[PDB]
Amino acid sequence: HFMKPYFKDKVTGVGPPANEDTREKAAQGIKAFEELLVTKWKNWEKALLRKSVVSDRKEIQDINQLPEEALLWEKISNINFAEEIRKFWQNSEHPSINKQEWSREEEERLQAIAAAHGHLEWQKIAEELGTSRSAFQCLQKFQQHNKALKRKEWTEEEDRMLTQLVQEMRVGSHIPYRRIVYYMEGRDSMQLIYRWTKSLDPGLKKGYWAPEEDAKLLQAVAKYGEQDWFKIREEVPGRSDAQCRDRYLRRLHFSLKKGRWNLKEEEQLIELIEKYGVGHWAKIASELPHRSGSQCLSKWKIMMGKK
Amino acid sequence: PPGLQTDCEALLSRFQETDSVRFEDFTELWRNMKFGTIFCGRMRNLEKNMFTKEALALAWRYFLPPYTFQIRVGALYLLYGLYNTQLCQPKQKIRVALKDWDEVLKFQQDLVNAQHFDAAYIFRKLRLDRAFHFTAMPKLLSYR
Amino acid sequence: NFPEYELPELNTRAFHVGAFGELWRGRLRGAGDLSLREPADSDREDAAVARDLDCSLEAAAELRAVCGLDKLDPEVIPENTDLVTLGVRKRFLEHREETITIDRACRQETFVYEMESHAIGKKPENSADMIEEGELILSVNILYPVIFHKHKEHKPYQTMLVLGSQKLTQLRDSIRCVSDLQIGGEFSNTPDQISKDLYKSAFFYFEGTFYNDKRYPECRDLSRTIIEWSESHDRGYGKFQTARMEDFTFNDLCIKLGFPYLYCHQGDCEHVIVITDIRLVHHDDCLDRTLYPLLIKKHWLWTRKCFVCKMYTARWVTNNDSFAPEDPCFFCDVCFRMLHYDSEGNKLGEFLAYPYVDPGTFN
DNA sequence: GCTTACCGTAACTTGAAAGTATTT
DNA sequence: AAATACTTTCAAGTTACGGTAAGC
Ligand SMILES: [Zn+2]
Ligand SMILES: [Zn+2]
Repeated sequence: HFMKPYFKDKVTGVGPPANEDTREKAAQGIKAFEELLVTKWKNWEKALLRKSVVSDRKEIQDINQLPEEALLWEKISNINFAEEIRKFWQNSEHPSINKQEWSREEEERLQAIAAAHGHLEWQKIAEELGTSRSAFQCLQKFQQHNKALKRKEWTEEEDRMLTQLVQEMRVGSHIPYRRIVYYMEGRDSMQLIYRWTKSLDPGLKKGYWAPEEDAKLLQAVAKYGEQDWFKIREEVPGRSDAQCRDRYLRRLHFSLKKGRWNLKEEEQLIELIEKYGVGHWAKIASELPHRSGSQCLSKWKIMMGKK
Repeated sequence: PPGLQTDCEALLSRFQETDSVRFEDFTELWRNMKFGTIFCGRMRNLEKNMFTKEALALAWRYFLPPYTFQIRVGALYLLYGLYNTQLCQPKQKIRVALKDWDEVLKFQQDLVNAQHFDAAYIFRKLRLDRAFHFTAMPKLLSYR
Repeated sequence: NFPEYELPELNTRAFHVGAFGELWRGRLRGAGDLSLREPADSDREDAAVARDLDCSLEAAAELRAVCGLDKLDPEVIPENTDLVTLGVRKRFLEHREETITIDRACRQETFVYEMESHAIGKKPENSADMIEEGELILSVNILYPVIFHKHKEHKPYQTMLVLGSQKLTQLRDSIRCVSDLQIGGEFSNTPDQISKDLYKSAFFYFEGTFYNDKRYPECRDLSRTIIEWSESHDRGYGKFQTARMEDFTFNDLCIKLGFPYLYCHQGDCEHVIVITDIRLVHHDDCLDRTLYPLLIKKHWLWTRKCFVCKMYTARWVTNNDSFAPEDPCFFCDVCFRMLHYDSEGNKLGEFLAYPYVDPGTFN
């Protein structure tokens, strides 16, 4: 009622005429808030669009026995119901817009040809490879499949940038990571969450574990029973969730034999790799009575080394 | 606020019945029903603050003149207890308007006037320990 | 100037704010019970009550004894019976612990709490910057303009606390809107390359009178059009008046509690202001002057990602483009230059591209 | 030869804000 | 057509893995 415009004539509600700064600003090129949101079209809208297009698009006989295949602007759009139809239908375009499920064989051709063509003129490649698509869809697939847009490696120079941003944009405990990723080059929210929470924090402690820390960790685990490590992290003085989980599970457990191998455990490990698989170690360790997940992988590598 | 007014009216009636008001006698009910455990529900911070402010506002509402002379003193005791046992770091505070203050002071001086110094000293201590927010109106206002 | 209800439960009759503040200070400060100082004691306080309350000393001693505070397992719900609240809380906690694996402070709850309570109890590093003892505190509500579809049903708002002795312009400066950072020219055949602070001219509307900003020479006046139109022939809004904004402070502003006043800045962008709950300064709130105004509430708006990557945030918006399926399609800086340029601007001629400073990242 | 912290991503998860199919 | 619902998304995290570059 009182939102926009605030001043509306009681009888009519037109609102005051345009300002001077308003007309100048619109003439410059700046866009309002309402110009960047557009309503989406429901299913019935698409059905009506298609049937109107079909109806619009001996000869007396030709009219009436027309098959639905062969046939398949302001007049329609205004009187029946206005340039999105000129784009929606031309880009929905039942006859020739078929973004079918991408079979695996087309992906290799798309990637190789995109790399060899210089990653340019996407209309040209989308017309060269003859893939029944558009230029946009090829680029979307190439970007979703791309393996060169991220970094996945933390250097010295970008840790400092992360620290500066998270120290100038931290209100209380609230840390907005997405605004940082906007200010942080070539990253995303997941990697910043990982880095700050696990490694880059000034508060956290990085070093060896003393027996007193071990005793406190054992008491905390016996309190909580090997679940909810984010709660357990509180008892241990400053160690992170990942440190506590990894240390307790794969280093400190009550019964996990460690040290040099023998012949019999080698027997079981080799057979079990040849049976449950070679690429996964969780199950391989799960059946092995003593050794853990990491130890089986290390031992297999040492086997390969010996060979 | 899951039905506070039920417990509030229960305690206020159980103390109305006596007609022998004194802080020796209200604290007996406060410990016999142990109303001081109402703030030990293992709650977070936001719910803690909201619950405390709702309880204090309700007790204040019950303090005002349009009640009897018996409810008002019990509600004053309830204000004292709730403000004193709330578990908050920046303790939430009761909300006094402007149209109330003159009559509140009149009631206080009338209560001091006749040898009833218990509630008198209670109110004086509440005022002296800077427990109030002096606002134009009791509740926040906005169209919707 | 007693502030009472005009409408039944929602509105307050107008009142000169300064008179209200002076009325409180005169009515209450005479006893010395509002001060901004953080804190044989027994018998001395006993003499104090025996002299102020004016009861014989015996009764004062008896009361200072029997009142006390002790007469009236921390976070555990006991078996206590006659507490409906405890029963309900216990049931909810049990149902919560049996139906959740990972329970902690969610992002929204911690956001709102750590936003509202992140300055209380602060003290001025300087000593000459501390707030006075009797100055007021006003809470204002500033509604967002509509940015998404849903804001048309449950429109959001932002809240900030403004003192009673500082001018209007110190709130005009601190109202954060994205429409002070829009730069979008038209970059189509020039991919590489002042802001919307070239022209800055705004105004308030409080109880009929317009407050304009004529500090620096610009297209300063903005309330002339409404004065021209809405009252010469309409005969519907009485009479308005002008007064330069940088001349008045908040005490002079005769207002009402809970009414939608106006704030129009940068042409036609309009925010609806709903002032509520003015009070006196306590000794707990952040005692300072260079932090006010400060905001204690905000909205966690979403962010727009590029239509192709769906991994970065949008930086360029293209209108009337022959590639994309939708008309206002947004892009990052990689998709744009990788799809729209063949080592040269405007691969296809019918193509408009503008920079796009999204609100979700600037709020 | 072995062990020991560190490293980094895939996939779940809690829940308000925002979409949107249906109601009289 | 106002009002009501259900199901999407967004953005903090949290957990379970796969390896690394070290140590004696
Ligand atoms: Zn604005
Ligand atoms: Zn992109």
